[PDB]
Amino acid sequence: QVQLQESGPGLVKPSETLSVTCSVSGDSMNNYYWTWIRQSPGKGLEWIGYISDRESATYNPSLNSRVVISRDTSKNQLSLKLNSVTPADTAVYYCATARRGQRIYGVVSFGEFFYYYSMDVWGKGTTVTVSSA
Amino acid sequence: VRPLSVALGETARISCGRQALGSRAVQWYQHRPGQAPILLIYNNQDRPSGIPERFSGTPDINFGTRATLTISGVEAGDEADYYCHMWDSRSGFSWSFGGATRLTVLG
Ligand SMILES: *[C]1O[C]([C][O])[C](O[C]2O[C]([C][O])[C](O[C]3O[C]([C]O[C]4O[C]([C][O])[C]([O])[C](O5[C]6O[C]([C][O])[C]([O])[C]([O])[C@]65[O])[C]4[O])[C]([O])[C](O[C]4O[C]([C][O])[C]([O])[C](O[C]5O[C]([C][O])[C]([O])[C]([O])[C]5[O])[C]4[O])[C]3[O])[C]([O])[C]2[N]C([C])=O)[C]([O])[C]1[N]C([C])=O
Ligand SMILES: *[C@@H]1O[C@H](CO)[C@@H](O[C@H]2O[C@H](CO)[C@@H](O)[C@H](O)[C@H]2NC(C)=O)[C@H](O)[C@H]1NC(C)=O
Repeated sequence: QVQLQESGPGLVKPSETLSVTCSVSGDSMNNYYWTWIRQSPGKGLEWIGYISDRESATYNPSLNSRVVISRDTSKNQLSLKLNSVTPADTAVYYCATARRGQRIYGVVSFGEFFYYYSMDVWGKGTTVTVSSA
Repeated sequence: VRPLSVALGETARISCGRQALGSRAVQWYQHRPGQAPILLIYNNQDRPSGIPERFSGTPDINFGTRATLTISGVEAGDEADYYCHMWDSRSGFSWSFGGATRLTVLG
């Protein structure tokens, strides 16, 4: 069993840094991927990025790469920081874990396969608001 | 967001709009308003976690068939949004979750 908790300020002035922390208890960072996902009212879900033990911060190309995700094993948690926030970015954030699989359809020595990811465990997520007042 | 209505006791069938070109591996996500999404089917052939044996998907055999999720014996609690995450071989990495559908209950 794995337990995941989240934390965030909630009230940030526009055009600053928005940092949200996600901690894990019960298991270590042995073979557990991590990912973040935001959801804004009026629109569907939006996958923003994922990270693992490879320090390969791959981001969504439709996001301008204005967010950085880090994970420190000493405190046993990760955190994402989005710079230059926009007041129209009010959305609920979720920290989840990812499981990677491979689908094979031909000869493996030629490279006829492709990887995919599936999120099995989710979280409650934080609802943050940004405004000038 | 396309709406679709289902009556009690009937069998519901939900299909996502995106059509695959080659080998497919879809994921069906159920998201209730206010709660975290629940994974139902991950490899388009089997349910990921233990759930009531009511949700079934179509396997990937004899390419040319669509992707549909069927729910037999629907109750009032089956009121949530359904996401069809599509993964094929001739499109690369898929970032968008696709257009979700809105299931409504009669009664
Ligand atoms: C030459 O030579 C070569 C070499 O030898 C060959 O190649 C071959 O080829 C083939 C063709 O295609 C191929 O295939 C493929 O395969 C695969 C594999 O897989 C996998 O994974 C899984 C998971 O884990 C497992 O389970 C399996 O396993 C199996 O089975 C087998 C038998 O078959 C056995 O042996 C083993 O042990 C086991 O048990 C594996 O591992 C597969 O998968 C595929 O399949 C496909 O497609 C089809 C259509 O056609 C379909 O139907 C199927 O399905 C389905 O189901 C599945 C199950 O899993 C799932 O997943 C999915 O999603 C669906 O649902 C599939 O998809 C195929 O079969 C191979 O790979 C190869 N090999 C190598 C090494 O590379 C060739 O062919 C030759 N040529 C001539 C002869 O001409
Ligand atoms: C190669 O592609 C063709 C094109 O679809 C496949 O064939 C056809 O067979 C189907 C099965 O009865 C029919 O529903 C299609 O109408 C028919 N295509 C046409 C243009 O009439 C064929 O099965 C494929 N080959 C393999 C090995 O799957």
